[PDB]
Amino acid sequence: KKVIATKVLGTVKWFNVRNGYGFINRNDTKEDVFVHQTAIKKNKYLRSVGDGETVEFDVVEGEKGAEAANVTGPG
RNA sequence: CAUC
Repeated sequence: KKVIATKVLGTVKWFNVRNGYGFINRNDTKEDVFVHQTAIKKNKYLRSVGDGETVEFDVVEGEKGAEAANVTGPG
């Protein structure tokens, strides 16, 4: 829950709506960050992102490492 | 709810 970085831009690698998670590659470090559907803010699939989309997000310390939070479009 |  501790915030590591804010207003990070990245590219969605993939997001699977069946399993409800995916990964975003950070543009600043080129590292993948885990993203769960509950971390995406509301837009059927009210909380989802599309493969290849640019998004903005915070990076927080989750249970099993770094994960995205507050995922929006850029701006 | 960690590379589908």
